Amino acid sequence: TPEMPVLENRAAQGDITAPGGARRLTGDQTAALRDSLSDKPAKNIILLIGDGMGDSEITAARNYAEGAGGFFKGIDALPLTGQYTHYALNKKTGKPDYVTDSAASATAWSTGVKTYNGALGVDIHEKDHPTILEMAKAAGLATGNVSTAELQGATPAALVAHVTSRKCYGPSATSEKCPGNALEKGGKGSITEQLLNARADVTLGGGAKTFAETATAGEWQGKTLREQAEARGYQLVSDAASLNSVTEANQQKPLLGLFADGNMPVRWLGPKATYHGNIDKPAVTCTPNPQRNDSVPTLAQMTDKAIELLSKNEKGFFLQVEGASIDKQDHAANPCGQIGETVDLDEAVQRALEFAKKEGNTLVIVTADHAHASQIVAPDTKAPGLTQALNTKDGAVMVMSYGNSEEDSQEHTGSQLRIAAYGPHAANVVGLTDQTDLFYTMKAALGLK
Amino acid sequence: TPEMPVLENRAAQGDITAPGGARRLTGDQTAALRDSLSDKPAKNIILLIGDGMGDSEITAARNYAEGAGGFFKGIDALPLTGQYTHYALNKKTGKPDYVTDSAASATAWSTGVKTYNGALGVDIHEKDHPTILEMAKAAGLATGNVSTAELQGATPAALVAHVTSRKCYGPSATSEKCPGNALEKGGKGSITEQLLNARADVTLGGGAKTFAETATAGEWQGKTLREQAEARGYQLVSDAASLNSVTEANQQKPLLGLFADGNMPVRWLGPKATYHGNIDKPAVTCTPNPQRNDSVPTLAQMTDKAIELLSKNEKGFFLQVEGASIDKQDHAANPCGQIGETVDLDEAVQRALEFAKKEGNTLVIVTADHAHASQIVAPDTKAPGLTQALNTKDGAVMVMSYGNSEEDSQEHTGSQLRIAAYGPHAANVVGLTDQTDLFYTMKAALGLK
Ligand SMILES: [Mg+2]
Ligand SMILES: [Mg+2]
Ligand SMILES: [Zn+2]
Ligand SMILES: [Zn+2]
Ligand SMILES: [Zn+2]
Ligand SMILES: [Zn+2]
Repeated sequence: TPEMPVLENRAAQGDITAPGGARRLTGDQTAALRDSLSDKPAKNIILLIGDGMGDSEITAARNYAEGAGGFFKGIDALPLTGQYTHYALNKKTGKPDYVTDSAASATAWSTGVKTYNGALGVDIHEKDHPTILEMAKAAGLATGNVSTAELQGATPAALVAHVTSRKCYGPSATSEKCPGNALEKGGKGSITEQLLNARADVTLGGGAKTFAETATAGEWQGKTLREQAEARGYQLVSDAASLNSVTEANQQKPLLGLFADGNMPVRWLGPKATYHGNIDKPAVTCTPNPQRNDSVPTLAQMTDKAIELLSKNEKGFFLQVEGASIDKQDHAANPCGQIGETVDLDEAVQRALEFAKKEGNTLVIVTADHAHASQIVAPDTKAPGLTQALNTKDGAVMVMSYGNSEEDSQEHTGSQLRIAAYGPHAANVVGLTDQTDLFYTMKAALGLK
Repeated sequence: TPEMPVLENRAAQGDITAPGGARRLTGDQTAALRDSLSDKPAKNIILLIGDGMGDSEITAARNYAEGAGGFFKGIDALPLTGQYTHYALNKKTGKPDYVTDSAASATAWSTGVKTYNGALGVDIHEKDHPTILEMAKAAGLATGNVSTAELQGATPAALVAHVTSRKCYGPSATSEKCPGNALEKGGKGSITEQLLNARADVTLGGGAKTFAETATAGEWQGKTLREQAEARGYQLVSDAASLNSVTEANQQKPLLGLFADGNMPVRWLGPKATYHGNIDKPAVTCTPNPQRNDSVPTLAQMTDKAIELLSKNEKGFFLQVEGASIDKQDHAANPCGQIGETVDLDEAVQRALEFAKKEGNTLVIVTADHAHASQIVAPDTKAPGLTQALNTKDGAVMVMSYGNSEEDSQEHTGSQLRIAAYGPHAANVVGLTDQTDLFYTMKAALGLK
């Protein structure tokens, strides 16, 4: 009966004030960890990318939603853990750029090669490098791309696009900023155009706006990218009902789920951070965004569906799921939105684990692209940046700060962060690794090449 | 039998700009991990603590001394890794206290009970709790307490003293700050007074200042803590020369090495971070401190001496080695000093893993008490706080930020951080755990009853 265990419960065992009451462990883990090491080939693989979700991020959400003594059933239930570096490179000098953006990190794990901030699917000499998704498709395995942001956004765009700037969303952008990728200029195409070319069996997210653009060149010139997709044989679903009415999704009739003109709506409403907020304003208690909707699929729903549709492929599948606004709300200095996103991710990760655990030959990895702004500080903190007091589950008050920018947004940060995994080859995240290592871990795991 | 290996080389394999160049791994870890798992009895415990050495504090130091593709021979060499929560308790209410102080955190691993920010060896009801050093010794083991700060500083004090306030260094303060702990008021003594009543085989570090303090009661009244020390049977040593002449360290000849009246010297020097310090001031290169001396033992040396003397004991031993000034320099918003202290510790961890790897039954643990202020930002960042640009091993510039306080120092942070281990029972630091588990783990590993 060999089965590989998942953390069924690492919430503080008892009375937080009593001796041993905060212990998350009830005994020796040597044996359970041994039961975790399996180098058998992984048939399927699921990568959960919490965008910007560093260790500070993870702690802040658990404290609020689960309380300090709590435990996320998803994000925290993964047995194997370590810390991987995610620095980028300077295009000019080729030297490390300690703090990456969204495009670069994505490139290095989807391709295995370090690039410069802003690059998608190419290195610093602008040479295209095949992405793991493209290689999985090549090897005949099913492929999935799911996110809560514009599909043209860095994280998901990286699995199917090769452009010198992440900013080249569709024709109009590409033409101007990536004339080398410009269709009407002999180039591969815009992010959106390349997305349509990659033909992943399952792709769900937002950013419908761009699909309203028309091609400057090629076969579907004058027609929109949406009109194209249909002509290309894609099944377009725009809401939860239609999303779940999907019986099959494959290379014949590929699914394209566009559930918003841009990024899908945030889960929790809350005010932004303010200068001297934890003192000059009362504690905040996030509340559900009424726009989240019954017509809008949630993260764990799209995730669930994609596994439902991809599990048909008898050879196996590669799926990426991205909790997109965690990072978007960290720049936004809106703790509530940042946290809601982490909770949402947690639920998707549970769905992943429920399946993986049952199937027995899957590799699930949950991690982030880079660390961010938010910092948990004392209640009476007097800081120069943005700060907000919040009423945690613990019925206590946690204060969060953002102190890495006087301008518009709060920047990403370069600290090394957590990466955890469960399943075949999960042993490859333990200890200190590098974000590119991940590409190889996924590669060898699937048995590619 | 395949006796536990240490992560030989996690540094980048080749040319970071090249595909797979930035990789850290060379194969599948599964098997190396399998020989790392041992539920056998740990004979000695060496615990290295970097005060305020979170993963950010760690990444920067690496980038600086080793370059991004770099690798810390000791710090990064620890095969088993995890993340662990270290919140404190609000005394009056019992509810969690997200950002802790060095005092509350230390007690958590030293006694396995969550207290309130300031306490030492006592709970929220001010009740005492036997410490790990007290249990090890009482079971027969040789014990050692080493640090770079005054020995009455929180991290080292928590192993030997039980008091409501860290401030109660010696007689004077205890009397007016910790009355019930005051010798006159029938208490067990000041921190330093208790340190003496404790009698650890080996005690090294600074703090000499409070030892001039003279007693107000007890069988050593009117006599200074130093006069008492000698009188009680201790052997004092103020420099490296005499520390090396010490061929014994036992219960009826304990060692007390006071290397400074206050905190020992920090390794490197440098300018403190300033407003727009990255934009207005030139980059920096840390200056090795001329005044550290060849007469003042280094952290690595103290560790080395400690282990030699502590190993003559057939029963086994428990040692705690502390990287004190990382927190102090992090508070001081002085990158270079913070960084140099993170390197100094790396050396000690090396010496520890050295003895350990050869010994075959030493559980080596390397972690921090809580997270800190420092954050790695883009070199072009306009931030609200203190920023400093550095000239790294990569021959590139790294920019550090400190913006969580408008007051005197940069605050601690409440993020969850790394915990790495090596040897029998190391499996217990993987995954999410709470800092108090460390107590229970160390106790079980050793076999204390
Ligand atoms: Mg993203
Ligand atoms: Mg300390
Ligand atoms: Zn990002
Ligand atoms: Zn971002
Ligand atoms: Zn501390
Ligand atoms: Zn401190």
